[PDB]
Amino acid sequence: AYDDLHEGYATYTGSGYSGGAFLLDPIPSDMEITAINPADLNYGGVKAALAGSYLEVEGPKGKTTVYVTDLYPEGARGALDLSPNAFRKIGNMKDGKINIKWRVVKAPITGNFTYRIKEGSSRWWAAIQVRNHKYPVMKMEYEKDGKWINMEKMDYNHFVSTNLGTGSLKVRMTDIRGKVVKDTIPKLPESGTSKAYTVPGHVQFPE
Amino acid sequence: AYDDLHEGYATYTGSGYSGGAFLLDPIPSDMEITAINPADLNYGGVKAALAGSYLEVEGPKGKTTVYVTDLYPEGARGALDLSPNAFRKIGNMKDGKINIKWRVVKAPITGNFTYRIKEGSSRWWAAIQVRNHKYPVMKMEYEKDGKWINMEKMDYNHFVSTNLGTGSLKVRMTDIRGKVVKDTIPKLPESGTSKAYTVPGHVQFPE
Ligand SMILES: OC[C@H]1O[C@@H](O[C@H]2[C@H](O)[C@@H](O)[C@H](O[C@H]3[C@H](O)[C@@H](O)[C@H](O[C@H]4[C@H](O)[C@@H](O)[C@H](O)O[C@@H]4CO)O[C@@H]3CO)O[C@@H]2CO)[C@H](O)[C@@H](O)[C@@H]1O
Repeated sequence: AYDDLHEGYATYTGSGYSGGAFLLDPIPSDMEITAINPADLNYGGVKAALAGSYLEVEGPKGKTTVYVTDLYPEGARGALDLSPNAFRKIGNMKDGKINIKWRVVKAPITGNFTYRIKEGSSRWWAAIQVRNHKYPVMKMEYEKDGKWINMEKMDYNHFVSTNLGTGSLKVRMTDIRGKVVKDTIPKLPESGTSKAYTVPGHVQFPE
Repeated sequence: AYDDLHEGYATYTGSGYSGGAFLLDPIPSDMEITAINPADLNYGGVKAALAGSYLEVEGPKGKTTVYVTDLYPEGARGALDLSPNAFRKIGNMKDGKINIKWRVVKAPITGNFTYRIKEGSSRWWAAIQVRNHKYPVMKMEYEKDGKWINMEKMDYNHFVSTNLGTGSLKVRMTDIRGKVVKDTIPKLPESGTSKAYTVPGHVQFPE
């Protein structure tokens, strides 16, 4: 995050803008993105640890920054699958593969987290995704009865729990650096949400 | 051995015609029903094992048959909480509690199972209830990729699984006698269904 380094290879793909595994839609068509190998994605034993992170990637021709929107299933350790507009900046498009170096960097964003409540969520079971986060989200907990409960991060880039209780939810997020922030999310319905929805958050990870 | 009676105590109550734990509503008011204590309800480590079963109950003044619609949360082992139209037939209501002996009997019904697919159910997660069954439903399994998958019975008298797959769902049910029957339910919804729905079945337990 502050400092980090990875060696590997990039190729390029047209997928990941819609229907990517991390459910980060919609992604603007001009956005520089990448899919990420499973080993590096699940950093620290957390599924989709690096989902929605940003990477600076260096190729033979220069450097660029990409947003991580999708899983790269066949990728070895260190391997990335870039969007054409990113690959173009750091490599020769006449090559189908290039040597790269990359690192998690701070998100080029502004403002606070946004939360996405997956359809089917309720007090009984909920999947909560964090968006617009400056650094990878390693951990998400919510308070219930004076105790802090850990949520499992899923392959689809949402933190899940059961019996979260009623009322608004106090949550806290931990980034890849170990930085902790806290926030409150509106209450979950008694019955599974007919549709997914976003809710504005009020914190951000530190610079 | 064969078909033992269970000794216990009965009380009476007007609840269970509506809002019963087993979600068997609506129950017509002329029906003889009972709530049942949790130990006897959860026969075989299976939650709501006796839900929607029928019991013959003998009290000091006679015998009658009742439909099990609800849980008797505070009930001791052996205990039943009957509807008063049932209770009156076997005991004197001026006494609050009576000595009984009871046993599961074949349901006085006809026709096939009727399935109820709980609101919220999809191919991702489904809760499927069996109604109109001649004997307690101890087991429900569905087929996927040529394998049979056990579905956990819940306190609310539905069998539950996840990732049930696509296409029509081949299911099999097992009763308290060990009898197995097989049926087919049409494909589950693409995503969470906002209302519970009904699927008339095409099989019944033998007898
Ligand atoms: O038991 C008490 C209580 O429970 C209620 O039923 C709950 C279940 O307890 C709960 O586990 C169930 O959770 C489902 C959920 O409905 C689905 O929406 C969700 O589907 C996910 C899927 O898991 C993902 O992999 C996929 O990618 O996305 C979808 C969603 O977008 O999966 C979970 C898995 O269990 O939800 C039920 C609530 O409707 C009963 O209704 C209630 O009567 C009981 O009192």
